[PDB]
Amino acid sequence: KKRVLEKQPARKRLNF
Amino acid sequence: GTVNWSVEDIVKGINSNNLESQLQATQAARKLLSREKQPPIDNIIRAGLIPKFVSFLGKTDCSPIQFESAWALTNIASGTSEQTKAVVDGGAIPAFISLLASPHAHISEQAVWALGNIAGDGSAFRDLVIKHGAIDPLLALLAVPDLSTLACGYLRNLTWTLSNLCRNKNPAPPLDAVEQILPTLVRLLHHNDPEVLADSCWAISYLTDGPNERIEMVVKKGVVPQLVKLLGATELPIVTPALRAIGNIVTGTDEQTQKVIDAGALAVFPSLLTNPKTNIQKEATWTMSNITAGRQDQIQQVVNHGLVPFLVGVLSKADFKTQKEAAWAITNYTSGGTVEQIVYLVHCGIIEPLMNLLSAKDTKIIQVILDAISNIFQAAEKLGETEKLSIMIEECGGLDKIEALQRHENESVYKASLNLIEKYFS
Repeated sequence: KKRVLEKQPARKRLNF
Repeated sequence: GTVNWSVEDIVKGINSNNLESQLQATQAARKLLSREKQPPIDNIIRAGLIPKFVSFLGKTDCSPIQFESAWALTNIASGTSEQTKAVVDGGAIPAFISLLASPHAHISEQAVWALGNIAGDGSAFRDLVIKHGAIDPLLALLAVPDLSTLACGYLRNLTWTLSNLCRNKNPAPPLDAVEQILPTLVRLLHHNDPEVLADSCWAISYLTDGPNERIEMVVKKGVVPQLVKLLGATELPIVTPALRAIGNIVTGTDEQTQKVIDAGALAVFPSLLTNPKTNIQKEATWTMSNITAGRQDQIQQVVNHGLVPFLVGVLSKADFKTQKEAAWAITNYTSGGTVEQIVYLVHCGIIEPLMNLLSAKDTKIIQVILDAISNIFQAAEKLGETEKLSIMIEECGGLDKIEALQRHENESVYKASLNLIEKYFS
């Protein structure tokens, strides 16, 4: 049967 | 003269009725919040400056103060959930959505960044931003014949904000919103910039993590070929999201898995199953296990690409999580495969490593291994060959592990080991 699991972009970013 | 200001001076300057004094105070606040040494976000919030920044966001005649307040609020919304909540409670969502159409590119970019930070908090603020109507302006900003005419940073920020609008679950993004976003997302997935590619590929991986209906939605756009092409990329930031998206896609129906296979994805797995990065190997083995849980023709396509020896190698030497995913792959293979395929398994040399893996504390891997060994023994029975398989499993030192499992805290493990011992070793 097909199972599920268990570098992503920052959820929030600070300018400088 | 706006560097190293005190919150007191900033408050006094913003509380004045002089637009220029307010502008210099807001610039000082931005510079205080744009430092790398833990900005004083809590101090700025406790001073009650967020409402004033939200009001400055609407002074069209003074674009500099708009830009400064947008920068400050973006940096405030980049922190904890409570700080982003304070930004949202100031009424910043509609103000930023209005600024999205500003004639100044830097102000609109700052608005895109702010809305992205807000949506990145979670499903609630994401859906709230979508309700306020940000998708239409965000996509209008990208409605151009060639994306290459846009500034690199502006396009990267737009891609990141859209990907955040595609992110998070419980609940997942609204279906109408996903339908509205997918065309531009696919147009970005074919861009040449590596950061845009990585972010759009992460967005696609988000959209493919869920029921098979969403996977079908994404696959109907014809992105599987581009995903496979990115899967063979040299840059890890592009390969990771591509592999994640391919894995999510193959967790669906057999027809979607076949769409993945037809695009040539398997031809890339010889290197993915030997990738030096552990995460790549683990997720590639997980994808392989989900593929071996498909139809028999799909198992045969796996065999034809020469991937069984790579699974044997992974089971022989790899991180324990990758080895457990490989054990799951072998179990699915044996559970759904033909007798000739289950025999090709042993011909490739799976017995010795699969048996050596039985001496592990993890119980689930032991259950999976013993199920695979039951299936292989049944395949042998079907050809009257159980005796030679038994001699093989006893030569490699496995029989000792099987009889040792007859005592084990878990019940199913010892029951299955006793079954095998009494059924194929007498």
